[PDB]
Amino acid sequence: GSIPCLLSPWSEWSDCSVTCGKGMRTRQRMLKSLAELGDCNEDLEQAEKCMLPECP
Repeated sequence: GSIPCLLSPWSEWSDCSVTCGKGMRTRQRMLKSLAELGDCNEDLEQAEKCMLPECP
């Protein structure tokens, strides 16, 4: 079974980069390819859009 590179699942997203108004969030993971399957150009970090409500 020629599967893609052994990578851990994406962990839960942390709090957003802003408290109110326009903003974004980010999350990361790590490789778990102990069997040295190779080395892939696959992603370990990802970003997402997340605007918070008006500033309190």
